[PDB]
Amino acid sequence: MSCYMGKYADELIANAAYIGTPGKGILAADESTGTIGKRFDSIKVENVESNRRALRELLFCTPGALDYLSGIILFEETLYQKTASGKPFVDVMKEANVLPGIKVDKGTVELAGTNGETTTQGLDGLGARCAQYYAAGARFAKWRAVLKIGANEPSQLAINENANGLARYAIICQENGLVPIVEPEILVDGPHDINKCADVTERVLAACYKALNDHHVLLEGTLLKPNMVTPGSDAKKVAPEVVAEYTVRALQRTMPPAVPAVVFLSGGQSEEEATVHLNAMNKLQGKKPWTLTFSFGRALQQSTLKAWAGKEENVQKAQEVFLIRCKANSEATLGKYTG
Amino acid sequence: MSCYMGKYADELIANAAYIGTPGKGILAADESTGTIGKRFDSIKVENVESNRRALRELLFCTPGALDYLSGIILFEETLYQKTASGKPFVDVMKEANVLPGIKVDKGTVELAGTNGETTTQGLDGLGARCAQYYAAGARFAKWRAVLKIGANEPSQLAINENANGLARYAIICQENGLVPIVEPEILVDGPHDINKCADVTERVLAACYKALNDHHVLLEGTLLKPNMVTPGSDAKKVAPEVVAEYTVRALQRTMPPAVPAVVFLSGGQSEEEATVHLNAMNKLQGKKPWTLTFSFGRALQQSTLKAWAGKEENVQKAQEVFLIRCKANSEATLGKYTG
Amino acid sequence: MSCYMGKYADELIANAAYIGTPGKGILAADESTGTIGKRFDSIKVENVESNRRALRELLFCTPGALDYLSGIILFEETLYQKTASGKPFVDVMKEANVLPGIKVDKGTVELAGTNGETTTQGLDGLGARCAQYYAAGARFAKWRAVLKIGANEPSQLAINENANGLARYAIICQENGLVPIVEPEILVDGPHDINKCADVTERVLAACYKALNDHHVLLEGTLLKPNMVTPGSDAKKVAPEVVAEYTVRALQRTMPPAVPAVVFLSGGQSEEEATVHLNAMNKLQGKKPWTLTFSFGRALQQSTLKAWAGKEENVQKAQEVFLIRCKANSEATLGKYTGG
Amino acid sequence: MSCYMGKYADELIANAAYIGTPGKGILAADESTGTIGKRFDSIKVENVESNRRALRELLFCTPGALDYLSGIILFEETLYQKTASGKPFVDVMKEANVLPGIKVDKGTVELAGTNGETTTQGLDGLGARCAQYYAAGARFAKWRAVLKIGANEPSQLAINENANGLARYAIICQENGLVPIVEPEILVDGPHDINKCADVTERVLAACYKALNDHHVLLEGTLLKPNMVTPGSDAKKVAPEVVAEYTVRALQRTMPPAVPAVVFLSGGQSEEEATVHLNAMNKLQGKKPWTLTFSFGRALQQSTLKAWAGKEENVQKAQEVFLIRCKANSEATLGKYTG
Repeated sequence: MSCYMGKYADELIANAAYIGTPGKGILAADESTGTIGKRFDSIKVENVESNRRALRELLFCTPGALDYLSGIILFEETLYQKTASGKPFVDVMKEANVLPGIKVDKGTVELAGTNGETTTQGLDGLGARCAQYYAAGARFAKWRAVLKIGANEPSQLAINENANGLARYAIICQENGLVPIVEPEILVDGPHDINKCADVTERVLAACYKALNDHHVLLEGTLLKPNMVTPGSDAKKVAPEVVAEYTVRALQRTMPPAVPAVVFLSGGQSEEEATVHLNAMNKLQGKKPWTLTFSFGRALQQSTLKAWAGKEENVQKAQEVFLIRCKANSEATLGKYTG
Repeated sequence: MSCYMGKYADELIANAAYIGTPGKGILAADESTGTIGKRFDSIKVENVESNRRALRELLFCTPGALDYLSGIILFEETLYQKTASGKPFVDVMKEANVLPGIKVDKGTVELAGTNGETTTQGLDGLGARCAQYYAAGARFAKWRAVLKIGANEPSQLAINENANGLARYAIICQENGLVPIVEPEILVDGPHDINKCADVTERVLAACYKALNDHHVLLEGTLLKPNMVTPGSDAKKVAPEVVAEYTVRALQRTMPPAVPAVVFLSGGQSEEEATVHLNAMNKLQGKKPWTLTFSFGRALQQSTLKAWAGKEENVQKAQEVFLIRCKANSEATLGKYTG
Repeated sequence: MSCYMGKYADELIANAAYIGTPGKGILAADESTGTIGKRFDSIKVENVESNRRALRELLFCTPGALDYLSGIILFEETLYQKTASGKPFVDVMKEANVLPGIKVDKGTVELAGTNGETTTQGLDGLGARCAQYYAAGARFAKWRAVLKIGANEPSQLAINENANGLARYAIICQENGLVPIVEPEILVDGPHDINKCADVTERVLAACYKALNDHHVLLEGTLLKPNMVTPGSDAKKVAPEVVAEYTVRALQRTMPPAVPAVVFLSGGQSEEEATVHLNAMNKLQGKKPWTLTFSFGRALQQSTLKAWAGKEENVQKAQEVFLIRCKANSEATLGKYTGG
Repeated sequence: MSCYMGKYADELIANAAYIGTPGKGILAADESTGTIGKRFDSIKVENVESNRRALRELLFCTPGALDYLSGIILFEETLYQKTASGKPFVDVMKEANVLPGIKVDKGTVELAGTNGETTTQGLDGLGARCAQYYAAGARFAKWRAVLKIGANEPSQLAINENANGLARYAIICQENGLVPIVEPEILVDGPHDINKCADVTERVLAACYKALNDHHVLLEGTLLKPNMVTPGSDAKKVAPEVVAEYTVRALQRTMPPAVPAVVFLSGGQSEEEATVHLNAMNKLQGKKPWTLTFSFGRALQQSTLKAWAGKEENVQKAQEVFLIRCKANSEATLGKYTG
């Protein structure tokens, strides 16, 4: 009943540690075919593989953006793709000491007997898939569990299924050489206030680290990708300083210091809100024995996508916009962002 | 948080009870292609679809055998197969008021960090597969969890994973019209005695019904397929009467009376050992608020297969052999078998 | 990781089963000083030990009443008390093949951080106290856990604390020779309907039998004292047959057949309501691998206490009233009560 | 389902932090009559109230020793006792900014069905007692759960009973104004090696902090009193540096940074071994977001009792002996002890 000490142990610890290099974060480019569909429909562009490969090439080969990124999450298609000039995307990455990552979950399905709660699909054959993704150069993975806040939600059943789902996924990843990003996402939907989301977050995160210990996960080779602690979509916002204090407090109360880094998700926050919130947290005095950095998708890309508008002429101005967003957030991980 | 109250509730209840009509039990003819290949390799028979179809038609079309059977468990291939004369196998059964059943699990994989313990795969896409199997005429399902007895085994982790795996499976079945057979098999391997197996069985069965309650399963539309309580592989055997008492007691201590029937598994027991034990239990004096019947594979087929030897000439004698085992076990469900 | 196989195993099984003898039930006469002080003030009777002893002798010595009782639950004071002529109360019972029982919990206290939910106190020194009551002639015990039905109640914390409290209590009884009555009472307070109390009852019973298994309790030497499944205090009542079918269904889905008997609590039901409900349950078609009998307190004694009014002259007709209620409930356990 | 938000919250937080002031630790002088009778039996001293009151005044009134102490754990008798000159012991402490603490558990009893495992008594009336101790000047509490390491131990039953006992005790303390010290002691008894104690310690600590979250405890107003991670009593010892690394690793993997301090128990370790280990841990490279300090009984007192031998003439040389142990351990918490 020891935690994972298998052949990948040292590498899992090293690579997890690297993801938490201060000043670096994670680019989430692991959108589905469906999700990038609406990302392309806002820029009035058709969802063809050529246009997806183009956007990925556009991001990954922005001059200098890979100074600010420790890892990039890929959809499986992209893991095997190349630049226009025939260079594998993973080779571009390995040369800039960026780690490639892969989404391995299979989305959500409703839990029988609940009021719209979800469990997450994917454990079937997960070990075989993970060994194949490592052979292709991936070094960390991502799995997304979803929980909702309501009258009786999250239910006890919801919390156990997602916590033990995540722990089961994490230990299979580690056995096949991938650092598992543990993502317990609590949706902002609803009229609750920041205190109710503080409690739900704390209960859920405590449920997850118990499960990880129950399943013998080596915490020093893991990462955590949590929501920030915020009021509901339908409640009045609060100052960014308040969000920071509630969020770092939930983390202090639940997350073992052995876990090297938190890589926040932004939800539906504006590009600036996310960067501001992340800065305010690294400015707080208090115990923070883990890196507080980003894993942004929409929150890094949306302005770049608009400047590009699917045109080749616009590559130059979109890449500068993306390079600025990478510097802003890298400064936010250091407490040095100023608006 | 009530238990399943959906559209299939009444049919699940009637079909579950019907499986327990006295004098009838279940034929497990649900070996996979891999599995049936090593049965065929023992009688030097080719493992091609035409031989698999012939074996199953020989069984299902034994004159009179379906008087003694309430259900038959099929592999997905066989569910869609026909008699030589063009009759779908499900039509053969439905005409003899036999319920067709379908195996829905995808085998076992080792649990990371344990000493050779297993979890069972299959939940990914299970609901769709079940809805498809219902339309093809199946009315109950089977999922097999495996637990072993050792120094520190079954572990607490193994017990929760297999018990919540069964409950997660059971409720998905009920939403799609299949009566779930809950099968927690404790392997006989080892030098332990009958009391160590009595303890482990009681612990495991208690874990499973607690899980089923947590997941809101409708117990009146379910069934149980437990091991009998027996000494280990490597220990001296005990009289069939002792096996009977320990087994009925374990059930008395754990299984709610709302569950209509038990369909015992035979493990590696001889054809006769299985029948004797099943008879000894139905003769035992004591509270038995559930039918004690069979769900046998090897213990109905092994001699029929050896007699057939894959030839069309041997069909008639092999069918006589098969009908003998179906009558004997039907008597054992009534306490009227006499050797 | 065997269930209880200690020296008292055979006796616990014999005595647990005996409680479920058909036609017999349990008189709950285990009111505290405080509690009996609050029915004594309703009949204008001073609450001093000699009046408590007089009431208990009136009950226990009703001619013929112990034909209908397999056990009687006592408060600790009464365990050591005697009839006026000097015969110990336990000896009165032992002569009538009645088993004396003892309340062993120390009441409820609020659960920190919940919304008015409770746990039950009593585990400290329980083993010694039970060993002492056994030598004093007790053969079964009683411990009461309480749960409420509200917006978010019963909570997961409440369910876990009361279920494991009951289980830890149960195994201590068995080690010291007492048959444990497991009583998880779900209060009727509130506007919920009968379906909401079916769900909570099924959830709570499943929790208790899992906890009981975790703690290695010998189920054949235990008993269950559950609420009947009913609509809420503030909701419309339904026909007694409905209460019966819902209640017997909840049990079917959760209570193992090894437990020999159910000894229902009446809560705030009228004396008649309790007997009607208990009769309707034993008439039902269905699987019932356990005795469905009573453990009634207020529901056996309310009219007897009024008839007495604390007077020596009224003892005769008070004992006649109590024998009628013992007869009615004894019929109800057989499906043969016919009104009145 | 918020954690403790009552009137005592700010005070509980301030004092728990105070317990971890650098350079200070806790003197455990909470021996019972029975226990101190076994210390006195060795130095041939009569076990009567005036000799107990004398030993405690000898400790609490050593010139300079309260510079090295943030708190002192008392037996109930001593909470109400006075100096020879009539000054309450609580007043002596309050004047030197030392916090009085009180033991609130009622010892252990065996758990039925285990092989000599224990649960801990004390919850009955705990709230009333804790409120009386507060008005008497106590500000933190102590409860000792015990776990042993064997073939099948610690058991799942043992771990749940002791983890929930501590959490149940923890929240009652906070409601009545006492900082709860959570003490899950894993006994050193046996031939196990240091890795088996690392595994058992990690499992146990994980259960307690989940139990603590279940019961809504305010972690920032608690303390932890864990065993150090060591081989078993009956096994060959390892270097003090090794004990340090295994011990700090066990905590990093389980203890949330919201808890302000660790107050180590010494077990049966010699006075010098305890000080060496504690110094070695504060020298270690690594994340330590919590004070690593002491809560020592025998390991501060044993040589002082021997010098005293229960005589009034010997007070001066014994107090010198006690002051040396208080400075070594005070230096050990700061990495400065040098022999």
